[PDB]
Amino acid sequence: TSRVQPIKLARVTKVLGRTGSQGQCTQVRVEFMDDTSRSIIRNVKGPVREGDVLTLLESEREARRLR
Amino acid sequence: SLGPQVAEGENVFGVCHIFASFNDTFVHVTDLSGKETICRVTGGMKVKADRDESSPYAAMLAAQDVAQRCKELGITALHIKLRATGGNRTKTPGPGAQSALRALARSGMKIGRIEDVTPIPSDSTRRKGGRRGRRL
Amino acid sequence: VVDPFSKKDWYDVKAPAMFNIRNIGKTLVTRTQGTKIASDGLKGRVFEVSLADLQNDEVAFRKFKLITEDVQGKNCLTNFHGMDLTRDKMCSMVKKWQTMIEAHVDVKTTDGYLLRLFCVGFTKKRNNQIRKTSYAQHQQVRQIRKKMMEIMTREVQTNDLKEVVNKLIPDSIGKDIEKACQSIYPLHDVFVRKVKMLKKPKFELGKLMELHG
Amino acid sequence: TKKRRNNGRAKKGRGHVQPIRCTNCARCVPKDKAIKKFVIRNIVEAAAVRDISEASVFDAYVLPKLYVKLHYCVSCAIHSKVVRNRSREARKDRTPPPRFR
Amino acid sequence: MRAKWRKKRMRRLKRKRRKMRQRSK
RNA sequence: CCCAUGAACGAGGAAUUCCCAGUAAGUGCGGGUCAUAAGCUUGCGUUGAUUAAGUCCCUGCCCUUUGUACACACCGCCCGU
RNA sequence: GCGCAAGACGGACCAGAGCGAAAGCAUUUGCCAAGAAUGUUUUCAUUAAUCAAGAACGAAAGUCGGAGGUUCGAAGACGAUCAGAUACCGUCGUAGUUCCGACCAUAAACGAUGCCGACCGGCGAUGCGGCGGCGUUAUUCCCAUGACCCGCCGGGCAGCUUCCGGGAAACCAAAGUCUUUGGGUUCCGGGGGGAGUAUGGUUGCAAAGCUGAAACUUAAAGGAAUUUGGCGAAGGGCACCACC
Ligand SMILES: [Zn+2]
Repeated sequence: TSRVQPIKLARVTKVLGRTGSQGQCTQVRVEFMDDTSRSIIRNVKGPVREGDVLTLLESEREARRLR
Repeated sequence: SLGPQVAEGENVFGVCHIFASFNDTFVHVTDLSGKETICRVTGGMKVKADRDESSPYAAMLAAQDVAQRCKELGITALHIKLRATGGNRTKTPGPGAQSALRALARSGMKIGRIEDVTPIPSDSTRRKGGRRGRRL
Repeated sequence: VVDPFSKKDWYDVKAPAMFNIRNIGKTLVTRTQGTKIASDGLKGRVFEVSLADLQNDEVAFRKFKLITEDVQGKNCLTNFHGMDLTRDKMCSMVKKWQTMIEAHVDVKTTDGYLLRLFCVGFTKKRNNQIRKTSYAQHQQVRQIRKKMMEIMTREVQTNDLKEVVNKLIPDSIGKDIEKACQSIYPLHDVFVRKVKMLKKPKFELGKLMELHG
Repeated sequence: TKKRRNNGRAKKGRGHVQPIRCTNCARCVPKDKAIKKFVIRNIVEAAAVRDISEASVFDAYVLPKLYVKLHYCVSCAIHSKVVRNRSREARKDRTPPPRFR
Repeated sequence: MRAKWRKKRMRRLKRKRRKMRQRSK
């Protein structure tokens, strides 16, 4: 990497299905606060409501399946 | 050893030839002529396992080694000539090619044109195997 | 034991004058070690470059070849050797439910440069066409191929290399073929697929020096 | 008994077709009988396209695709789960399944 | 036992007995 | 019951058991066994949480489709020297 | 990376599209010869699809004589796998795979369904030829040509549906018009093994094709299809005595 990325914070807008082999992760749709034009799909471990916000070290990589 | 250009604004261009079979991978880097190579490392040179010669881990190791060698030489931009085994057999590239190209890009080296240089035939000779072929 | 990049030179290559950007890249070769001469091992090097890295803003998937034949010091001056196409574009235009037409012509310029003009052609379905097949008869394909051969032997025989190389840079021969063949069967994807060098004359330094200005 | 109205092929008035070779196996399956695959995909897949975008000397460069045609023997087409088995009434569907994804 | 190798064995037996008859005279 | 005697044991390898709210767990008290008698079992009561509102990856079970030369039902049938 | 030489093959365009009596047929161009279908207010006028004797063609493999042997590859050699491999798997490799001529005439040569002719539902498409008609295009005006669109006709490879009808059922616009049996005409089968075997003839350089029984033995061998069964087949659902 060798790239310094400032921390960007993002807000959930819709909950989706749960990925993972044991049903431990959750695919979810989350949108940013600084620029609400683009929305990203991320994998989150833990119980997630609709309405709260998230903390992201990166804002680039896409979510995927269990592996 | 070094190059006569300025190292502030502009960058130099070479080509990296990436062979990707199903049991080996190559990261071969030559000049823009394609004749004068500078450094060639293969995925079988970094792991002590004959079955693990074609993998993203060996591809990342070979890509980091050739990126370090090119940084000591001073080659700062590359064009990818990606190819599979080609020929009469299969044409799908190996699984380590994407990770090798990703690890070459992650070292801080510029990436230009990307094209597929698989030597596809019009119609080649008879392939390996019988009429029933290879079965198990 | 010793590293083999200490007795290595560095050279810069140049493109001929029909293009916009003269500087295209760099190469390197070893020093003159005894009977071997570094200029002798610098001749047989084909430079395979793209058109969009050679012009300012034009078609990117067209490609050209450059062969080195001029060196005097810290400079290599090339010439046209072949025009190719990217495989992704060629595989993108090829699709089902259409007729592919291919014509190859052997033709010579005014000077001793023997070319081989490969070309392709792909049919187009109309905007109100309800059918799916959209093929053509074999004699229609023969008439289209004859028209393509006489067009690409018309435009190379009359002129020299310096005009047809400048003509190959934009879509001119393809647009002429597409405009002429609208009456036989309307086809849209016509491009010169490959140009191959066949014969080259005795080497002359004056024409090569006047190539670059 | 006769399972299908045709014989798993597209030969009606020919009697002979040119044989092809499988990609995984080397079976000399006839061309009209084999399962033919035409897939399109990028040169590097979506796990690295952002890193490729932030490593280029160009601006908003479009990643090229890769084109390849695959010929599958039917044993290889079922073992690799390209095509599955169906019921008696569900076999009379020449249309492909819908491609939602 | 399918018919191909049964036919092959009958062919080999017939060839052996025909060779024995033709070389016995 | 009283006084002496004061070992192993420093939170435990591979492997494995049980459990979503007054729950697990730390504690005590009743009943059975009982002539003397509970480290067992069944009940009662006190204090009282961490995590989860999902999945078919592992361990099993159920169902649909397909194939069958099996119907003593694969521990089945059956080819040859 | 640059060129050189040899042999093989014509991918993507390639389709339930075309041609041919059947095997079979896919780079461009030229030469020779043939043919289905469409069109005809031309011509001969019964000259006919049916066929034992006889005759041509006939996938691959197999034999014989010439230069070639790229790839692949029977037999053979080697190394793993396995209780056991002169099997599956991998590395080499002779004869063949490639050409010209001389042979054999056997395939799941299969639409596992002879050929001609008449009749019997609908619909949507595709290939050829002909015909009719608003509109767009080869840039703007007018005609013919090609392209697209809307139909009709004739032949052909094919597709969807059914209480026409048939069949034992799978299924069939033919496998229908059949006890309410009869349009014409070649080959061919009488339970299952023995057995496509022995002998005789015939054909062939060889390998081997064609015709082809009997003695004896058995009460079964077979075709279609429904329910549990069982998969080293696929797809789902549930469970803190399964998991996170
Ligand atoms: Zn296969």
